[PDB]
Amino acid sequence: MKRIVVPHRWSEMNRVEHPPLMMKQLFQGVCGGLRWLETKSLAQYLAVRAIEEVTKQKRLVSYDVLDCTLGSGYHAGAVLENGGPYTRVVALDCDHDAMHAARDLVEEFGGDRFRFYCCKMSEAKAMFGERSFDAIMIDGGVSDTQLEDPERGFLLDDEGGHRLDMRFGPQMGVGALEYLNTVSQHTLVSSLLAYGLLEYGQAMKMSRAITRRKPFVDSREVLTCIEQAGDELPEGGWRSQGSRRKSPMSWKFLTSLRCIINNEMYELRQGIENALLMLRDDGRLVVFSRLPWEERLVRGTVDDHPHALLSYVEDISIDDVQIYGFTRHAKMWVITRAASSAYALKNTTTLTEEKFRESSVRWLTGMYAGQTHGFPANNFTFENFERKEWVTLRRNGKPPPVDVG
Amino acid sequence: SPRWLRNPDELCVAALRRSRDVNKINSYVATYKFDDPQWAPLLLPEVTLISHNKMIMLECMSRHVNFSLRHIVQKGHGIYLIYHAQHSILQPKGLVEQSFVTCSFGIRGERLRTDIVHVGPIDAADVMELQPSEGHDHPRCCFNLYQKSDVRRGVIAVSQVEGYGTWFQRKPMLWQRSRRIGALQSQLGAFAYDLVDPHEVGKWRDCEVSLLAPHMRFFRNGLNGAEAVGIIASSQVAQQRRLYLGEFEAPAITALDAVQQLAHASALRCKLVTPVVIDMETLLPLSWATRTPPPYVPLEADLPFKLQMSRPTVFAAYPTGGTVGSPFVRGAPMMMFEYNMHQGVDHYVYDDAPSARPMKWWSQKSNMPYSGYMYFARSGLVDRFTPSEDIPNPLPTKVVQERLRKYRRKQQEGHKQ
Amino acid sequence: STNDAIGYFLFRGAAMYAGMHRVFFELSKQLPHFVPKTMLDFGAGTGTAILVAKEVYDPGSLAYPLYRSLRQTMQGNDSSRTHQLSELRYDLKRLQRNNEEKKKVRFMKREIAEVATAAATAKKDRLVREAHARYRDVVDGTEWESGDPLGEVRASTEDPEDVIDGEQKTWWEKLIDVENETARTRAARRLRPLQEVTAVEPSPGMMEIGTMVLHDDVPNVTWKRYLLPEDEAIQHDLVVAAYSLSEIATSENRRRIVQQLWKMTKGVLVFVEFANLNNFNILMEARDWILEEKDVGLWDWQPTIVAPCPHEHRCPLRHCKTGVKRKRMRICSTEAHYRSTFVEVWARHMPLKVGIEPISYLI
Amino acid sequence: TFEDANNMIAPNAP
Amino acid sequence: AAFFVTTKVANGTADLLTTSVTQQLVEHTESMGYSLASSYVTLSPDVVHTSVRMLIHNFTFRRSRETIEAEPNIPTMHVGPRREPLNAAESIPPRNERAVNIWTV
Amino acid sequence: PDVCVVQVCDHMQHDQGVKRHALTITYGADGFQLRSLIRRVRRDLERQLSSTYWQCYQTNERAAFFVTTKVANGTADLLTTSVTQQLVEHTESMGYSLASSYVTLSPDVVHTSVRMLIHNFTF
Amino acid sequence: HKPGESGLQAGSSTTIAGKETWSQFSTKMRYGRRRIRVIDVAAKMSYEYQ
Amino acid sequence: WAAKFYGQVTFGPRNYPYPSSRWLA
Ligand SMILES: C[S@+](CC[C@H](N)C(=O)[O-])C[C@H]1O[C@@H](n2cnc3c(N)ncnc32)[C@H](O)[C@@H]1O
Ligand SMILES: C[S@@+](CC[C@H](N)C(=O)[O-])C[C@H]1O[C@@H](n2cnc3c(N)ncnc32)[C@H](O)[C@@H]1O
Ligand code: SF4
Repeated sequence: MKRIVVPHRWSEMNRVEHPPLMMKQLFQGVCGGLRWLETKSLAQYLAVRAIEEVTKQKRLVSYDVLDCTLGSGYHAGAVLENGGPYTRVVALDCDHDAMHAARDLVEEFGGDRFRFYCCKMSEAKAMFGERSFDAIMIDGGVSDTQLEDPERGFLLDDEGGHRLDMRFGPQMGVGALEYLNTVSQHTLVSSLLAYGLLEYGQAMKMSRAITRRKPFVDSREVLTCIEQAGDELPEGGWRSQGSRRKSPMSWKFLTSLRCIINNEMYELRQGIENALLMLRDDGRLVVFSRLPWEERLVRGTVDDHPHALLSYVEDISIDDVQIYGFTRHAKMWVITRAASSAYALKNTTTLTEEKFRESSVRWLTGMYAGQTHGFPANNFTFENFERKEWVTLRRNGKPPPVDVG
Repeated sequence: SPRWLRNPDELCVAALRRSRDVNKINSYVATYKFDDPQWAPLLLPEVTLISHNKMIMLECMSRHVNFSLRHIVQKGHGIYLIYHAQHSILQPKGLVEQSFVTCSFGIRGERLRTDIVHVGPIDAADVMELQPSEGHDHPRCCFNLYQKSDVRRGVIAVSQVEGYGTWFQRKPMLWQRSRRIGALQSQLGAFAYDLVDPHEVGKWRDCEVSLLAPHMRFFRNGLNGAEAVGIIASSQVAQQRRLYLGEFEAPAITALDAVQQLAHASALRCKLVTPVVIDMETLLPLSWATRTPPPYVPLEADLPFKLQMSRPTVFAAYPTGGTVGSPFVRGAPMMMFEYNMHQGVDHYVYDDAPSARPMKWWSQKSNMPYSGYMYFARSGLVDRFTPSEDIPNPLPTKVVQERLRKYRRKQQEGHKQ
Repeated sequence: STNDAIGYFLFRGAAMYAGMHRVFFELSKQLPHFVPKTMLDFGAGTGTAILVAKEVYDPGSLAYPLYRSLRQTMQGNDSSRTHQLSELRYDLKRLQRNNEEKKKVRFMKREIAEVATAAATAKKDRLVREAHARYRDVVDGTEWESGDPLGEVRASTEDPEDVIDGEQKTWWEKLIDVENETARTRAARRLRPLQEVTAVEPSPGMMEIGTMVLHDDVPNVTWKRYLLPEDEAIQHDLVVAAYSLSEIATSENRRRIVQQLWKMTKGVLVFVEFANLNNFNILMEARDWILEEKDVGLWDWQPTIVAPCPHEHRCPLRHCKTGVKRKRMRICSTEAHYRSTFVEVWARHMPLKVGIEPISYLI
Repeated sequence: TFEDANNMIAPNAP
Repeated sequence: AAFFVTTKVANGTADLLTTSVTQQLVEHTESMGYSLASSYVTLSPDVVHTSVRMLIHNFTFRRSRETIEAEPNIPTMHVGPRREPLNAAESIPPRNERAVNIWTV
Repeated sequence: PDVCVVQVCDHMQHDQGVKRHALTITYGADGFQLRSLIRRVRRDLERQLSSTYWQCYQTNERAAFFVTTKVANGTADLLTTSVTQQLVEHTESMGYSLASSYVTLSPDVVHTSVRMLIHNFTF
Repeated sequence: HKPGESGLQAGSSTTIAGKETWSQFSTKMRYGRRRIRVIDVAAKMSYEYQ
Repeated sequence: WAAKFYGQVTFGPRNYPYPSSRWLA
């Protein structure tokens, strides 16, 4: 009658969980909208009818939410707690260790209200289809559970030195230490310039120092080189409350590298784009931004997408910044997928005379053309099925016999 | 028991409450931390075996209220510094319960002006309860702050301050200050550190006197002004339970205490208050203004400073103006003091050679930590005058229905599953 | 850059797809029993090699169906053969006229229940093709089961059909075996095709385009930015270098890279390049470099050429006498034919309804 | 320590 | 024989690790009925061109006279992210195949 | 434990002619109260020297640190013996008794960036 | 471009309010033409069958 | 049209005719 127990590691014994940020604001921004009001009215109608009184059994009423980034279940848990019985969440963290938090949510609430998959956010559209979720929430960046972990490499000041493998989930390849040991100076500079934090001269200086003081045995030596190239890293470690431009080149380089080895730019871009397709009409998408490039990308994507219109933006409360020590720049972008074309509304504020003239020139010159005659192009169509294609769907159910060929 | 040092991070005020009126968004209600015995002596009047003094707490409350409100003008700026503190008391007697704070941008779009109106009992005697369970020979006194209907209330004081919320200029605040403290430390040997008897200086105890007797000079028996060299000694502050200190600097209250003190001495010399030659008649301040011009260096405590005053003009059109800062009472005579204090060594130079620039580096300036003016009234004529002007006293169903509707739906659906 | 990668994929997308199909066709016919559980790409700019490998070794796991009537779909693999038989039974049902008398029932013998379970599984695999999205079931309004919200027990459940050896013909029997589909599904489950695949691409723009290209069809691909010399410790079933050796920089050691690629191969390493003089010299130098490994180590691991070279001596075309004067008699290339896309048709002043892709390859 | 530097002058009660 | 290693780490941390290793070594060898009779230590100069030092530390002992944890001999180093799910280690029999308890408690 | 091991490692350095050294005491087990030893050492060294030249605190459980930056030869000899006296007396008072003590040094006639004095106690 | 009309049927309306620029029309068409015509399954027989 | 790849050429073989940039136009 012996029990088999796997010994706990130091990380397993001393792990800490990410604190909740903007609980009430995120709940108002995610369980709120036309879909939410219609769900509540449907609940009213069903309650009124209830007072009046093999096939796939459907739910009478439910509000579906996707969590592209579930770390600790605090945000995924808020929508299930402050919500009601008519709520469901599907989580898609990229890190296998988030199942630890997912298990707590499943234990607390129903197993019929929660689901979890270990995947990156950009593949949500691949693992689902268009118009599948009423709400989507994206919280990129790193979780506090990973910062202190001596194995994850995010840990700073690290008396002794560790392996600087500061990457999100196994879906990425080389970590930061070997990335800095192998990358070229031009490649590092070009990769760093993609995030804006580090101006060309600073990127050149930092990449020169790295390339000149390779190879790096571990984090203490990497940090020694980063210290020499630029100023001392600021107090508070990764979360510095100072201004973006005045923050030291060492901190900006560390943040940029942490994004570089996780493809955060592409991941967030495709997450936003895929959300705007896999969301339902006038559904709601919320995305958290904490860096200037993230804010810039969100603003541009919402202003350019021909269905997305920014509902509002909420900053972080100073009380939360004080108690949990979040960056004071953390804001929340709630976006809504307009059922119709959003440009008719956006041109209300963004339309200049030069834009009007270049638009007329484009119409005159026929620049707005595409491709409809061509091998791959002739096989493409809009979302609604065609008359010729409903026939294909109805016909590929039973074929006829044939004698010759 | 004492906390004679207090970091600037901590304040004496509890969480403020913004007013819900659309036009009173700038209006906040402030509740002060009476519960803490640390702030209790600073936020409550001292009791003499009463003194009527207000600058001990009025200035502290206003300054810390502005410090709390700094965030809406700081904009993430490196440093925040307060100044231009004006106070005018409408009723010298009576303590304070709370205050109303209205904040604006002032003139510049880089500063934050405030307006504090203090509301509370206008008579501390009524709230006084002497010798409650004395036990030991020295009883511990307590005040009934929030009273239902036994206390008559009204405006007691009106003040205004403003903070600049700016950056840390390296030159005027790091390496010139670095040199000035060193020069003052070197100059420390020039002075004679003999205190003065507090009887002719207005204080009761010799532990709360910071004014060197050998370096107190008066012109025509103080009829044209006065000068005095003083030192806010950490030793004096530690075993004195009223005032505290910072890491290096001396707060405005412990800077203005010396001004009040030298004013009392000069008043004795000018025959404005009755000396001890019995009870002590410590003149009390009714309205006072204190400013700090740039660079806004603080008053270093451990190094000496020289205070300088103008001749007392006894008022039977004020020279300053009718706004906040001048007295809002009329009656018994008052005494006006313009004061400026210097903390530094302006006479030390080091001319290594003409070729270099000795003056751009080793030159310096005796800064003016606090300048301003004060109006005082004799302790015996506190009750002679009354406030002049009049100021007014600053004194959900649909959501419930919707929530109950939601709960109706939820509990109704719970059965079907 | 990313725009350069976009243009490269658009102009050279179809040609590279054609070349990879032309190579994998011969690979599948020559080694019919090979199935790459694990795959590696050296320089997978756009993931065309991944797309073709998925299409050949697992045609039934793609988002969209393949074109059945095309010769490119008739592969010699075991998994491809299983899927081909599964699809061919449909055409046989078409050939014959059956009763097709379904038995629709309602609530009120057990063979009906089990056949209904089989049809439900068939519908489950049907919706993946129809919606071009796996896991499409959950997004329905249907209730969720409380059994495996995290799917942990499904993944940690021991299969009772996979058993070690110790742990425990005639045309009619062959026909019955082929008619029975449960064995075919069990064989497919035993053969996990391309379950884990890693793609190496230092260029950020090409990596960014390849991730997008591959996410819809091949799930869970691990993207590495660089190929470390310490990475020899892991060998993959298939390792492909498609149009990469030629673009490896001259400062880097191509011999070292190729030796690492061979030493990290658990299988059928495939080099592919465009038919050119420089590319052919590179490929022949690589041929010699790997063939230098014949006289060292366990015999069961030494390299062999399965195609196109039938000899392991020096290339008689590389050492021909005519090739010294004539540039035509120097390259032992092969040809692929495809339907040129509108990008190529526009970039050329010709209609080119059939584009030609010459390639030199080595398996 | 700064507190150790002040403790020689006098102690503080926070 | 047995092995133990550390990486570049603060001197106090290295001293803690070595002191713990030796404390456990003595406790383990005494659990077998051996009392530590004698011991000694020696530190050699550092190698000519390198900072490598060699410390030879000897103990001599004289003879004086439930849950098990799964642990591989050679450990697996843990890079930042897990490459397999959390529950990948466990094997669980089919739910239908499961049977009822024969014992209690 | 019935047997405890105490490791006292003295790291000697010097730069630009100023010689410093740091003692690290570590216990094998956890049950020992080391704040008391730190207290005792502070009490016994405040008399012998100013705190400007030495500093002792607790790095963590069962480990103590004690630096001296600028110390004369005789004063360093005082500090070392006082610290060892207090260590042995505290450990023996806790209910133990010293059994063996043995030390080693790095010969290193050539310049060495660090010198190490490893002292071992068994209780 | 007025949303109601086609891209080649250039509208004759002169108003500004209910119109979207032609760059926006092109972006909308690119975001809208992202579907594949269904592949006939019964129409064409398998290569192995043939 | 060709010089826009200059920002893509790596630093090493970027100024091949002149092994320096300070003295470069
Ligand atoms: C231009 S092709 C990309 C497309 C790919 N060949 C295909 O057919 O799908 C070759 C790729 O090899 C990569 N590459 C070049 N040198 C490399 C090296 N030394 N190590 C790894 N990859 C390299 C480049 O990023 C380039 O995208
Ligand atoms: C800031 S934490 C979220 C914590 C928790 N959701 C909360 O707000 O309280 C972000 C988490 O998302 C994960 N993550 C980062 N990028 C991701 C991506 N591209 N796809 C899926 N998950 C990602 C990280 O592993 C990390 O644990
Ligand atoms: S490439 Fe052609 S000529 Fe050369 S070895 Fe292979 S088959 Fe022979």
